[PDB]
Amino acid sequence: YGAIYSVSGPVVIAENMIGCAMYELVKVGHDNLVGEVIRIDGDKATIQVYEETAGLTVGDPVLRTGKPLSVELGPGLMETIYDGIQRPLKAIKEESQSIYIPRGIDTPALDRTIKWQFTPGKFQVGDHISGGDIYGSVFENSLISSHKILLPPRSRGTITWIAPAGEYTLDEKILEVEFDGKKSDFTLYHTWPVRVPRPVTEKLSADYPLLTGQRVLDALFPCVQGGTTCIPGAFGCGKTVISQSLSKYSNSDAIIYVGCGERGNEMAEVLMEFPELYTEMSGTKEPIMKRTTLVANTSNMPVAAREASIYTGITLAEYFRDQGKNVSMIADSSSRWAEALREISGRLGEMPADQGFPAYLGAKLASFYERAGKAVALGSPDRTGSVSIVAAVSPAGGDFSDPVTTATLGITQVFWGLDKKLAQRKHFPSINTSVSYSKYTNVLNKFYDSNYPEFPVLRDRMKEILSNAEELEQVVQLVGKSALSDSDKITLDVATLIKEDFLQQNGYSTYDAFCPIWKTFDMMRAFISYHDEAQKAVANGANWSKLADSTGDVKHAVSSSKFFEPSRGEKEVHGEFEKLLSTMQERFAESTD
Amino acid sequence: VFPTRMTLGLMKTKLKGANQGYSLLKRKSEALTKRFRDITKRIDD
Amino acid sequence: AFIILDEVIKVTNRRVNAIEHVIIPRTENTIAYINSELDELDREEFYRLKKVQEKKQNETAKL
Amino acid sequence: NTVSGVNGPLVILEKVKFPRYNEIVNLTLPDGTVRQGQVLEIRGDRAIVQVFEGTSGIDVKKTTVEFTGESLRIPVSEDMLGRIFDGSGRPIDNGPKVFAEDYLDINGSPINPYARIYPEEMISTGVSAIDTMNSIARGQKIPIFSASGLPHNEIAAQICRQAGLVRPTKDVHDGHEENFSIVFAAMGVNLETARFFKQDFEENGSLERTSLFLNLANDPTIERIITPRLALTTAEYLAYQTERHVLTILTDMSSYADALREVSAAREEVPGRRGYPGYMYTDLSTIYERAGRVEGRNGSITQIPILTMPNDDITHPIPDLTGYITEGQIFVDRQLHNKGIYPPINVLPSLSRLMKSAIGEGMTRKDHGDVSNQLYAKYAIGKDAAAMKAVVGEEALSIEDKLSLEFLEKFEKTFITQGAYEDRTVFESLDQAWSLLRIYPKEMLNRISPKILDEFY
Amino acid sequence: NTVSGVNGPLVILEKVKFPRYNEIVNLTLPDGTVRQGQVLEIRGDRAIVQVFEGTSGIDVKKTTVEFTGESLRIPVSEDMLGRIFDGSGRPIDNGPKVFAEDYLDINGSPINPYARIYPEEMISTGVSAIDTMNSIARGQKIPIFSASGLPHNEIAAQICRQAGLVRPTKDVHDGHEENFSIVFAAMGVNLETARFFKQDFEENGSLERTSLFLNLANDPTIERIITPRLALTTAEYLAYQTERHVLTILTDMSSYADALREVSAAREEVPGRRGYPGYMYTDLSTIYERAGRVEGRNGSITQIPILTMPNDDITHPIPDLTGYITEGQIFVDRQLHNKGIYPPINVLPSLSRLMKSAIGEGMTRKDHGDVSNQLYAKYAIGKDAAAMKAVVGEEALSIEDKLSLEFLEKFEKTFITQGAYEDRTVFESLDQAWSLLRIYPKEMLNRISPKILDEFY
Amino acid sequence: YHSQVVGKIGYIARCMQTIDPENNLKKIREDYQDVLIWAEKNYRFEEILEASKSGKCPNDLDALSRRSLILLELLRLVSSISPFKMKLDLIESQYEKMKQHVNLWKSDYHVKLNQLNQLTDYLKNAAPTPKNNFLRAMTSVLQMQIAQYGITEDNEGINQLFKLGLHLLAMANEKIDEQYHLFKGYVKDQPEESPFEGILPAEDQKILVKTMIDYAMPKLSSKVLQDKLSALSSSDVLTKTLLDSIDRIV
Repeated sequence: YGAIYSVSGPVVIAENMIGCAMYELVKVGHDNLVGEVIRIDGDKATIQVYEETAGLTVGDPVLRTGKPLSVELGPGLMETIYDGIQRPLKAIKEESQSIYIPRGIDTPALDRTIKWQFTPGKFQVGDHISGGDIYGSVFENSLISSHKILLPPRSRGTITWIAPAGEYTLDEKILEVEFDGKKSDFTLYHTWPVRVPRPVTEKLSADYPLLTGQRVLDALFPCVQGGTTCIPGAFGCGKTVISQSLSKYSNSDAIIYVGCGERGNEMAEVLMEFPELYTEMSGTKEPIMKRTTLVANTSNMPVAAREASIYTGITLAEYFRDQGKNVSMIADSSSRWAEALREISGRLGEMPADQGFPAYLGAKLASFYERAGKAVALGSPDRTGSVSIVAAVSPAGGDFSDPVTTATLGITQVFWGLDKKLAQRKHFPSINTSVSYSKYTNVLNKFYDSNYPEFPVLRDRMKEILSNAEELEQVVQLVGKSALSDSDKITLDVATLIKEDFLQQNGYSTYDAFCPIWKTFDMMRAFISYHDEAQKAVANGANWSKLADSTGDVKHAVSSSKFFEPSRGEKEVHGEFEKLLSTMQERFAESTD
Repeated sequence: VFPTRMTLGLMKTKLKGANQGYSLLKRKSEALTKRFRDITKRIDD
Repeated sequence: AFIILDEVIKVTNRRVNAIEHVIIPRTENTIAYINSELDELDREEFYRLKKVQEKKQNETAKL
Repeated sequence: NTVSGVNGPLVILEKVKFPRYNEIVNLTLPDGTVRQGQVLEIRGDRAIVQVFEGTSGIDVKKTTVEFTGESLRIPVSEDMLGRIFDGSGRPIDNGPKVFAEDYLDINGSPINPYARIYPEEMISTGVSAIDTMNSIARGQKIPIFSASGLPHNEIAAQICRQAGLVRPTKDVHDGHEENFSIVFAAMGVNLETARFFKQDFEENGSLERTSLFLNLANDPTIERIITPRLALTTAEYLAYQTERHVLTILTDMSSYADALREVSAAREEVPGRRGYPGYMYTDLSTIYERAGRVEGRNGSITQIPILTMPNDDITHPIPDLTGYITEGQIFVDRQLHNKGIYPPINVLPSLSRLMKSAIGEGMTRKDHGDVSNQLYAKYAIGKDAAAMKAVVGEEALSIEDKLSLEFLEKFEKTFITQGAYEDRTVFESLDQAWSLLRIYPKEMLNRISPKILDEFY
Repeated sequence: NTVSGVNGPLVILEKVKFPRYNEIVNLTLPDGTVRQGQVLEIRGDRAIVQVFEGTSGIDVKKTTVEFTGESLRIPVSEDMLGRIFDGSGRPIDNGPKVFAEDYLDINGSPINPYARIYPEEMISTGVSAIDTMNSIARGQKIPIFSASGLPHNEIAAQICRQAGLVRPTKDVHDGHEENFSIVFAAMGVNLETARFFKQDFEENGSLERTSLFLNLANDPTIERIITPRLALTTAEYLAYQTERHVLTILTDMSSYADALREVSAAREEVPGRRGYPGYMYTDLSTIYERAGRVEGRNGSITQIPILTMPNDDITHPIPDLTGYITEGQIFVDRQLHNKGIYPPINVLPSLSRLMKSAIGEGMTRKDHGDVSNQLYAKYAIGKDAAAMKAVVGEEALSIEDKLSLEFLEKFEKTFITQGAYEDRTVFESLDQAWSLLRIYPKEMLNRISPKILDEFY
Repeated sequence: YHSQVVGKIGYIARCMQTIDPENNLKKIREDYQDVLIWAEKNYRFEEILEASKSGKCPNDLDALSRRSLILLELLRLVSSISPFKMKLDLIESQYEKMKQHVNLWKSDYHVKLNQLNQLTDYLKNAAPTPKNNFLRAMTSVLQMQIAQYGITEDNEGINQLFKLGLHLLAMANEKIDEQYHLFKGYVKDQPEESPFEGILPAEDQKILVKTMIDYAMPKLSSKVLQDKLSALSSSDVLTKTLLDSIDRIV
């Protein structure tokens, strides 16, 4: 049909292509390389391939398969690491002899030899079905069995053939649906476009909090399951430890890890670190690997797999949210996907309008944030689902004037700070109290009123003391240390212990596997009660050295209380929080008198 | 030798902090001279 | 106390005069120089991009 | 009927030259989904148009083309309140249609109604510091300058939700003697913020007086940039045809600037400095040209644009170009929002160039002009006393720096502090500022008259 | 077949697309001299090929072309170590040939020898400050960043000779579990620096076990970028075939980026940011793709790129683009070389995120990564106290500014002070670094645990 | 659009027919007569889709999702209380209380039934162990008290049994001392003498008493104490007097 008109770099153009869509995938050349036509110009279509072509000539045959290019949806996604184009690297590692994306080889995303136990639902022959309806269930792992096999979206009809319970493969038919005549057969695997988002019934408000394990991140801004949050980068300051520790520290039912522009060592270390580590759900036989989905895309691979990796991760997160389970999506970094889109625009020949980046990168980057969120699950069962969008931003230019961070900062709803001077001082993960925003704190305050949490009241005073501590440190360092009140010294002293206990993480605390809300909310009450007791004692008449010497073991115990676990005394509160409330009155009474 | 892309953001805050410190040092020097004149006259008397 | 205030007033006036005299012009010139270099680089990039888009406009006009 | 190709957000289709510029077109694909769009350019058997729903997924030699024969226009009517719409004039509630009675253009000015009257008859919208120190009136515009460190979308939703409740208390004071309406425009917002702002505006009881326009971040830039034209034409048609005071809120300007900067990727036009286009003054002047006092002023068309800076730099033409056309500017500090105050607006850098013309006799307070200058001088003296208090110390601080420092801390949590569901007028804000200003003596108050100062101490 | 045109240094020939992309072509000129070239880009009825032997001698219609029918591949063998080669694989003395026994691609995509494993074997480069603060393992692509106005080639050759000289003491410590190999790649380097690096490699005892590639500035741009793919392919084929730790030095990266930027100025391509090509990240990612541990847990290929800052800033497209793909960084300082510290390397802006994975018990210390956090904050506090002491004066410093200023002068002149041929172990660098930290009390350090700090304090 | 409304009407009619198979709940089926009327008549799917697209049937996805969530919560609460049976008036009172709620998907009543179904779902696939037996008895007592008291009235025993089931489920497989101490402490603080007669099997009480006698038997060293502990482990009831006598003997 088509002929190779030009081949330059990793993208190949094919002329004489009439009747093809903007998402249909076809094989370019005689090697049968995987690719998809993203754009077209006249009679010649520009198809980006997911493999580095180095032995393909111009004039080879290009035959489109007649359908869009996407990934398969079914059982077998967990406990495996794939690429950005839905290709299993485990079978390609032993078969192809290469752990990266090969060239000239084809491998399916779902193996036809793995069998699973399928069970039918309460439906029978004669009942109507729709897109996303619960047709059956399949046990994918030994920890969670909520992997319900659903139909694809935009489908409808009646169940004419119903299969019984038993063990079958993904290629065997188990159900058949036809509305107007025989449409087609159904199987365990389903087809869905990666570039097209999964539809939903209706949107829901974000009111369920999600704890990632970071006390400074959850203390600085309220993290919820279903919101949008960004992570600032500095070209490497310990951002991969926050993504791997945030993914391993998370206790969600689903885990979506997709590397866009990583080097490849962090993906192999994060993949190998998942089987040796244990989760907080009492897992076994690789619980960290079986509970999360691994998508490995590196910078040495093609830009088509790196650009389609976010679409495959958003489609897998949309399928996991449509299944009836809450999943947390971790992506790092968006600067490699925007640089891959700018490399595809510069290689294709499109004129950019973002100071070197493509003009369509803003709509594509802003459209990816709108797909994630919490809402009702699509289908007749009406299940509850959620999807947390956590995408770390990287530098692609200036410090804050980059187009990826500027375009991504508008579409996001939660923003966290990052100290550039504190990041180089070995104090990661650091945050900025002046640069931060969150819109789910008002809706989360209503459920927090029913849960009786005091996180935002201590977080506002900690943000005010941390904001005044930078002005007091800058005014003290600029004007000179010659005179000052006890309120600024007590605020800097409380900000030093709060910045040491909350700022120091990922190698500065003994207990960092799990962080409860009662320990984080009760932990700020000791520092806020010590700062308010020192300010109330200094306001009512007292010396600074008499109050600082009057504190004594309370300041060292409050700073060393972060190393202790919350499993002492009770199941959610430690004994140091209860003893600190009684010792705070004696220390405040002894410091004032 | 400075950065060409996104380099004015640190220089704006550094110039604002230097202007605020110069204003605070000017006010402290004005109050120090204002107390120093009456301290000089009271020291003379 | 008079000798202490007279000793501190010269250091405060000299530090305020030296910092206020030497503070503004270096970053004030460097910010305009970096902004002018960034604007000249952006105009040089757009001027090279317009000539590349001009051939694509005439090539796409034939289809 | 024959799509040539697609490059970026604009699709290049091959059709006849019979369709006019900005005409609606229906693209029929082979999947079973019909999408409408607007023709961006018409030529001699060649044109590039932007689709409203999607930009890819159509065939090159299998799709169909059809022309509706009508220009891009939204039907303006009085029943637009109490419903949710989209950026292209389509309701998303799944209910009744628009049912408008007049044809108003959305890509241009229908009649361009702009009276030559001065700004007067100022009305409040729910902001004590914004309506007090830099209060604007019908005919004048005042933009809000923010950054990436505060909920500017929640501040615009709270400012739009706070409007409409001051009309009953202001009606007794001769400040509003007609129906009041609000114009809500959302561009680049999420479903959680639009549903939370719609539930918050419906919980207070202001959903029946304002219009809801929700634009997603996964749509084309032509719908996001053409979304404020329906709100401006609806506010001008409701203000001119109904003789009622309507307030227009457009958020955010950063999404419209990024959508305008993303456009023009396949044309002869090139962007200016900083990556943005060089025609942003005509784009802001086109949206500013459909707001203000109409000929025969009975109502008012107020434009309050909310702009959020993505980097907080002053080297961009977004805040300078938007602030240069208007008269005044409002700034928001991240340190005030980090403490817990809502809204965290600062009155020190913010100033109004037409504050004396907006205030008068019979529609505003008499001492509001001197109270704003005394509160601004007490806030600047409180900031200077608070900055000098750290260097001077606690035992060596002056009485004026401590008295102004207490008035700055008390005024920062009393005057600027407001409720999310509470509506405070300018009369209650002046009485609240009089209590904070009552701590100073009568000899230290010289920015007001002696009769107004003796009567209101 | 025939030369259609010539734009700059590239020659555009007009002929049918019989040969594949990247295949070697034969060009015959009517002067009695034949030249070989490779098609960098394939097109319909035209091809862009760059001649390796010179750039002069093209004809309009008096030349002929011949297709080889084979793709561009370099034959790698186990006997190529100990020979002198060029950027295209030809000798400059007419001695040893290729002698290849296996077929390898020029990009490394068809092999993919990177096994699923992180770097564990810590390779000591002979520097206590370099291996202490930003120590990398075998397989890490962290290059050494330099700047203009300093001899970065002598420090890179001294660190390369110090790594091979420090490898024998680290072999017994379990730091290296295989042989040591050196890869010398030249691109735009002088003959004196190449002869000095070859004299350092021959003095280190790696002349008979390493490969030498010579590329000058007067040669073609395709040969300089083609030489690092052949050197990385030979080092990856030897490290994967023999299970030996091979170290490849790719200098200079600015000439390779300047060749790719010069190759985009002769065609019709859209330029990226800073006036550079948009496909430089894809070409730079192919050279960095050949790196990591080999399959078997016994071999690995290490790449150390030498990038010189032309403008003295890390915000450039060449240093920022190559630094964005690589992990970590090590920047040199001209003030350290001007002061007398050899080698001058700064520790304030240099930080690696994989130092904990490369480090481990049994080949290093446990508190080495913990001491670098307090040493980085003490080094930044010493620079802030040094700038505040010179800027404001000696009457505005605090008590921590004197200890930080003395710790910055003692640490800057004690840890970074060493010779050019004396090996430095990790235990001696940690013992000498722990003595410089003892200048303040135990209540001023918070970047380390008290249990591990009390055991080694 | 119309396929989700037709599938939601068919699943709502199937859930309504599966909720009450005797036709004894006229209040629950009375509110769903508009959707069950089109499902109780033999009609084609194209007629229901064309009738729903023409405004002749229910086509609100939000109202059908809320009513399908309330009916799915009532059917999930009635199905999660097996093998016990709830009252007929209690299902109509819980349906009327759930219908008048402002947010049924955000309250704790859906999370209590989700955790109660997740406890039996996790305990059904799990092997027989002491924590699975204590969690099965606590899930049976929580199912009997939840079926007897409904989900519209608060109770300290349901929250304490749900917190003990979540704490026992969150524990690992090497915490039998904390599961036995939590089961003995929660069983000792109960007001009833033995909450296993008529709700649990006869072998489960002897297996639990034999598990507690076997757990406390390894700490004794006398022959009389091992004989009394071995003789007290042959009872088919888990009373507090056996645990107090076993604790006093040890």
